[PDB]
Amino acid sequence: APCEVTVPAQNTGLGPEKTSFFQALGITTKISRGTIEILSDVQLIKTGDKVGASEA
Amino acid sequence: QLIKNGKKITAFVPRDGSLNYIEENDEVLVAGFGRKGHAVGDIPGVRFKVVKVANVSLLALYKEKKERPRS
Amino acid sequence: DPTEVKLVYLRCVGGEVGATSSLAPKIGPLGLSPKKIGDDIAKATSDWKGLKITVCLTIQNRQAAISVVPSAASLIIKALKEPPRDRKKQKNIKHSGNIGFEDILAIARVMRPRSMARELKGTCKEVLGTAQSVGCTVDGKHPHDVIDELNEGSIEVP
Amino acid sequence: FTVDEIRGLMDKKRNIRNMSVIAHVDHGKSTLTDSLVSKAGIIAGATRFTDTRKDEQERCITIKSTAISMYFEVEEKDLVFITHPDQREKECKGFLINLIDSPGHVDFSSEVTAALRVTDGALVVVDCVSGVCVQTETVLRQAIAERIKPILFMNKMDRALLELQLDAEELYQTFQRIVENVNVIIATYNDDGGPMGEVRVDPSKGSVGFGSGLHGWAFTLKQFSEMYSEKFKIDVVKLMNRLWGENFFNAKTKKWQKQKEADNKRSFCMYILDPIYKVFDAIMNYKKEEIGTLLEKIGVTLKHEDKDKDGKALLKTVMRTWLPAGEALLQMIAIHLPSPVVAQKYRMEMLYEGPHDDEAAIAVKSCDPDGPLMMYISKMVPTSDKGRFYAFGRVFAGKVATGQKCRIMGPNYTPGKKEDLYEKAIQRTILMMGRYVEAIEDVPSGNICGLVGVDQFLVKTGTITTFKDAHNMKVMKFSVSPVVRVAVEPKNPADLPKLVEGLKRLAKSDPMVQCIIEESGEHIIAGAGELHLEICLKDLEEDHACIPLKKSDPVVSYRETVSEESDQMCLSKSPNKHNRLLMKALPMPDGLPEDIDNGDVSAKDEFKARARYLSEKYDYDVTEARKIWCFGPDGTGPNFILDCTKSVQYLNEIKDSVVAGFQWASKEGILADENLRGVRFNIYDVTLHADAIHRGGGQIIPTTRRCLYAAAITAKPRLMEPVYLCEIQCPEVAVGGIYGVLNRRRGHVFEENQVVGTPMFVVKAYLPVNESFGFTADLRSNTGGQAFPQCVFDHWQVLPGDPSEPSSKPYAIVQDTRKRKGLKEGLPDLSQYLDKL
Repeated sequence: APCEVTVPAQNTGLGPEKTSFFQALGITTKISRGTIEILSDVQLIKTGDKVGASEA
Repeated sequence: QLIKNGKKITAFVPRDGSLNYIEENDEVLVAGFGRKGHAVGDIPGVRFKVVKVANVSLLALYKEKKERPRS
Repeated sequence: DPTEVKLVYLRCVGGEVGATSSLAPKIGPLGLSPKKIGDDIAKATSDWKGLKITVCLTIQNRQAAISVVPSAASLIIKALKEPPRDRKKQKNIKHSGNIGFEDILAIARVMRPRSMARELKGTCKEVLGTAQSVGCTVDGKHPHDVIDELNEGSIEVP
Repeated sequence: FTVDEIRGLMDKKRNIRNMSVIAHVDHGKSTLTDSLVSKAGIIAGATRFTDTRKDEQERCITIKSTAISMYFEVEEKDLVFITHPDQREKECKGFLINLIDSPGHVDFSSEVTAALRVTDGALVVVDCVSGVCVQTETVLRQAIAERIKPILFMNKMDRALLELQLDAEELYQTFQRIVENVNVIIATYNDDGGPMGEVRVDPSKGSVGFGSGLHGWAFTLKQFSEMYSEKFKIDVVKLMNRLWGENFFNAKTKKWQKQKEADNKRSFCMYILDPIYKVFDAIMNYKKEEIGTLLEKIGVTLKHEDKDKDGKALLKTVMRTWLPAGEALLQMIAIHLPSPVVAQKYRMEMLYEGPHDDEAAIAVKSCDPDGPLMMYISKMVPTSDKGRFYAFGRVFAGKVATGQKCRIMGPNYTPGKKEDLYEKAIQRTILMMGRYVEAIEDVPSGNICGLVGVDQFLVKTGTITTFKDAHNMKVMKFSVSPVVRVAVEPKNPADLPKLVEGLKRLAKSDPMVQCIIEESGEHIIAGAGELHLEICLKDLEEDHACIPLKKSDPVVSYRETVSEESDQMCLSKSPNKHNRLLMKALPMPDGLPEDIDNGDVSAKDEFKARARYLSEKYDYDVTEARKIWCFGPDGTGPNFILDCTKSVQYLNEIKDSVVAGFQWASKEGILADENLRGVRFNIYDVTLHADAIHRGGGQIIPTTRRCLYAAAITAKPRLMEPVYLCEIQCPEVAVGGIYGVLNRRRGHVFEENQVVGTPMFVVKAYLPVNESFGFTADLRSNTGGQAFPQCVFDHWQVLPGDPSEPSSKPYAIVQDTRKRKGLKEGLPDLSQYLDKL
């Protein structure tokens, strides 16, 4: 990771899909009327930390 | 085929159109032709009448006064 | 907050247009524009010249859908053919290959919207000409090295 | 608590909740409902009637339909929390909760939907390890359509803790994924969320509870916040959000923490799951010392001659004495739960086919028991009084008279329609408790009621209304098609009356229960599921028919066609041999038979007027079109007499005997007997025996049969097989598996269209009937079972199949049908049929 990867709390705005995939590495995500939303600005990944294939 | 005896009878369907009202595997009332047995008139071996299909009567159904219970 | 709405959206494939509960879904109803109407408008430009797998840019301006067929040079050649069995026997097969079109292909080369890393017409003539599987150039001519000797349209459009 | 008490609590409508359990098999529908029943203590109370139809219990097997009511009282402080509707104050502490009878039964269940459709509430069981589970989604999609507010319990927590060894933090991510994976279904199908307001089952509303259903075993978030509220001086309302686990517990600073930073001890671990883990660890390791201290800190009361035995036995008693499985379930039911008073207001559009502005519709909103009786049936269910069929019903509009004269409206009841409306009195109105009957004088809206003898005029789908202007009953959507069909015939041929009587009994008993007679004298019994059909098949054998039953196929329904030009010059002779008829057979240009069936091609149709349609559009020679004789079989049929003979003087006499032989021949197909597919037969030349004494119908009816038979064989004879439209519903990744199956079955796709297109696919496809068993299994193996099929009866399509050649694709069918009919095992040939001029 060259930089602190951050995810912005807003709709993505995706189908009734894989909420589980985000929540697996615990991006805290909910659905807010049927569009998948990110529930809070979180740093997934911190400088020099190896990006998992699932998170990539 | 009567319920008491399993005996096979041929019975006539008196008043109009009537086989259309009979429908195979329906419960039918068998009554006789008022002849002390003896086959009708010019009708071979039909000692009997039908008076009802599905408990309503044939008679009511032709005039149209009544309508057949579903099944 | 939408202000002015100049929005660009891409959709492929025009047989006639469709209309049978099909189409975008997704893009066309929260773009306010319609569902049913947008392909009826799309017929006009994919109607007479070109029924054969479009590539259509729909551009939304408030509730207006502008079906431009992105100067879809492929369709232009295919439609330049010996042409208009519409349907109910296109069915042999849409690859009907024996059509001359010298300077109507030239207009198709202009339409390819300036972009071609060109030098205009000299270069652009070669690129669409070679792209022919269907047309095989000019009536009595094959195609490949005929192209290099194109003494025609060069100055006219620059 | 007697009968009189129950009646008082019915009037009670704001404190009623009519509900269902929604779950996967084997995810503990049975265990939670047993846990509820044990703890019911007023009106149940000893592990009651979860799995009532034997082998239901033995298999554990939630087949199927009955029976629970619960009473529990409400916490004075807890009453205040209770949200819903027009300042009641959801009045007086006691709440009746009526739990109905969910089939686990992933089939999308006409029985499942029947329970659901009334269905003010739902309890959703999803298991922690196997989380969402298509099986929950399927029942939930239907529930959420029917406006179905769910409340989730994540079950089998102990499997995670004991077996898996379950990572405290790891268990939170599984909780988060799974709850939100329920919100996949809820969020999209809320019909509109926001006027359905955020149905939103998450965890800080603590509408989600945590799962020891085997160990009963109940996880309240509300329960936790109430214990900790007086300890941290903290705000019960505040604490719900703060135990909602970006809830950072920084003990050092005392810090309420939105803070995952510095290494961040989640609230749902720290204070909640950590004491729970400690009870499990300290007990299952026989640490008699540590057990003592843990029990005392949280106050663990040691309960009777049960002190005996160490770890697992101690685990059940201790977890039960802490944590109220019934109580946790019940709190969530009481507090957020579906009001019928609240509930019916929203649901109105769904329920009423008529008038939303109608007087009856307005009464259902308000739950006015002074209203026109509005009854949704529901089912007729399961009585060991198999001498009839006791109706499961709900009151939504006016009370429930013993014996009110009630107009019994069968499902397609339009009120200007005299059609099957039966006005008869209801003998008894009944509490269904669930294998027992209690007789009650009055049914208030919004209560669950049993009706007797609605049975005979209740084959299925009912609405009962004193309302002449009322307003049937949107039942229909029970479908997810009953296409899994087997023909049932008795081993006993004397047994036949008991069978037929039993078909009426099944059809009352089961609203998935479709019983129809095939054309090839077979009684078809049809289930949503292969498994639901197995269940029905057992019920007929054991109970309703008491029969001795043979279960075969479906044997299917053959039709016979003619492809080309009659080579021959086909000539018959009478048994008096003077009688000769000369005949050709033709096709059948393919749009035209379809037109006759449609029925654009009217056989009562004035021949000259309808000749024009046959001639101009159809390519009909104009004269032949006028000259149709006969449509045959039964003469509305797609097969023709064309009278190419116009001056065989004789003709006028002979026309009736020709028409008769045509009808016979057409039913009577020479190949397989074997009706009559799109053949035109053209009458040649006819040569007269002078005497019309010896133009018998006895002579001529055979000439026409023989010659038609001769014409059809030169005729290059062919068969037909039927093919069906299949609407198969997929969350997009699943579409691939549909196609894989169709390939095996040789068919044909249709079209593919998507609703709001992250929105489920509907894939439309051609499947031939004989290959289409086991559809539900094969689709589901590939999908991996997202695969939900629906299938018609679309189509009769022609095979290029020549039966005269025992090439054996068409003629195999032919040979089998002939042999049953007894019915000379081949013979097809023109030697029999032709008298050489």
